[PDB]
Amino acid sequence: SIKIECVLPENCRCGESPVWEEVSNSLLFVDIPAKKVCRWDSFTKQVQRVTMDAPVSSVALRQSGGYVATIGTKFCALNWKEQSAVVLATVDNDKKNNRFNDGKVDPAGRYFAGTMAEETAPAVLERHQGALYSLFPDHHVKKYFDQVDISNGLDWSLDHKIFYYIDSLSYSVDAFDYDLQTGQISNRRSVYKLEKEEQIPDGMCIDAEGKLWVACYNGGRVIRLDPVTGKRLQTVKLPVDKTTSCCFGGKNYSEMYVTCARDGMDPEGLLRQPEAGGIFKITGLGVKGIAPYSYAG
Amino acid sequence: SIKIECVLPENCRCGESPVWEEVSNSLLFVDIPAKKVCRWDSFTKQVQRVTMDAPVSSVALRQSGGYVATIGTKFCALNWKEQSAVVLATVDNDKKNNRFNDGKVDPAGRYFAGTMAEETAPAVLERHQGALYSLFPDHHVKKYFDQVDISNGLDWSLDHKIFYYIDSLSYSVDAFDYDLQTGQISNRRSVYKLEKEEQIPDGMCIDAEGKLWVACYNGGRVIRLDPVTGKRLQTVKLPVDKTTSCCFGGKNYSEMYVTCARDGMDPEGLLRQPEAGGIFKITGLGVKGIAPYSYAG
Ligand SMILES: [Ca+2]
Ligand SMILES: [Ca+2]
Repeated sequence: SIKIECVLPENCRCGESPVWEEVSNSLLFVDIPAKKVCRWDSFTKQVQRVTMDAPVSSVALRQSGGYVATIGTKFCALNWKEQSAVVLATVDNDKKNNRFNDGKVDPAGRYFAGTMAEETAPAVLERHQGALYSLFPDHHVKKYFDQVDISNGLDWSLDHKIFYYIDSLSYSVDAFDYDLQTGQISNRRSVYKLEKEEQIPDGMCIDAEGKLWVACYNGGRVIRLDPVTGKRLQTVKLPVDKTTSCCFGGKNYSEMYVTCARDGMDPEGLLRQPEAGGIFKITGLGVKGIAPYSYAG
Repeated sequence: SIKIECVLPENCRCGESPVWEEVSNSLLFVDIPAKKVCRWDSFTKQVQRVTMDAPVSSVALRQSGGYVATIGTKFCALNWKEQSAVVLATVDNDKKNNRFNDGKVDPAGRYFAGTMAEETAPAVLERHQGALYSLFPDHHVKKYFDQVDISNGLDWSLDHKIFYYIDSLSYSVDAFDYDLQTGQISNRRSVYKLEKEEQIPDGMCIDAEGKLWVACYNGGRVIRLDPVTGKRLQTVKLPVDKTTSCCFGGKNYSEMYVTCARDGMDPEGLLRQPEAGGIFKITGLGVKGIAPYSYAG
């Protein structure tokens, strides 16, 4: 009764950062090395595309209007209709081949995003070169920690007391105590270690029951995790191997949207997986998610 | 089957640089932060140790008599007999806290050794402060490259046309084309990426079939690698996690000796592995190694 369909065969090089915009019933997402932000209207089925001058690794809603995005190593505000971005802040000013990777807005409107060294591939990048940052509403940037290999999926518990975080090459989903008032995190611990067949943990979202959904890059699946009991609750396999991230959207957040990547596939894979890089929608899971937060600056 | 024996429960802070001295049937090794160069007589089972005035990170045979060693950031001649060091050359004169790490003599009698920033935890240190050097027979020094994190295992193919090399924080074994006659290296490429469970690649030696054995720090193992296919051929697990290096020794190089470290172990861990820091001997691998080369200067 679980239905998986490709709703948009966008053939992304590396589709990422799905975000649901409930005021327009649209899905935003990026295609990182194509430098591309996309917005798909789920009612008209139309997609709009904008291309930036550097890799675009995440996008988020901005409450005052437009969007925010991580472009290269810069936090930026985007005016969609003017096709214009303004730089809010720049990070990793000493590295000279880094980029932002995954990012998401916290329950107080702060845009968290982490970095990584750029890659010729998974493990193939300079190691431990990233850091986790957050852009506060007053446009100050906080640096939380470094030594990150690949900053990836992240989300917050429903009572806004825990921050969940993936550094991919740790193969671990971690938790921190989190203070909603100051944005401060502490007491890092692992909540879940992936199995071999689950491959590399990539993007992540929480659901309305407090469970975590993690996209498994090269594992062709999302997994549902109980961060309190530490147990995997479910596996949902997709028709593509390079599953990168996931969010809930649609009617009452009852649908899951999954991004994936076409880069790195050989001909043979591409036959077999002709919708690689598409946007997939999973219905019938019997769980709902929650709305995303919007940047407050 | 293989057989593993702790032949010397030496409890080294950080045992390293194992070298077999067949002319005395002894294993040479260092304990880096204890500042000691050690000889273990495999017949009487007794150990000699000489204390230097700075961390001693590698030792090698010197054809003309005695040993050469890397002490702090100095290449030194060691008169065993007087327990005196003569500086042959120094490197990293500009650095706030570097030391040599692993070193080994090449097939023409040149002393290769590289550096790193000193640690404050494993493996945690100022990034990219090291370089790979070689000490030539007339005591001049060649600098091959910098931006090294932790210079660390190395060896040469049996046809003397390839040099293999680990910078630990690359989690990779690299190969270079190597010219016996000039000591020059070129065309760097990775030949093997460690898997997550293999942790940090540390020391490395070649066997008589041209395959590489790599000690996996915190992985409690040595792995056998095929540098031509990139395939891992074998895993041998040890009773301790902090395996640091390995060499062949014993009669016709038919036994493997493995060093390890006690530093950074929890009281806990020690308790689970009381021989941490010991010297282990592995028999039954079914392949032999080759003799160490001797410094020609
Ligand atoms: Ca990702
Ligand atoms: Ca070492």
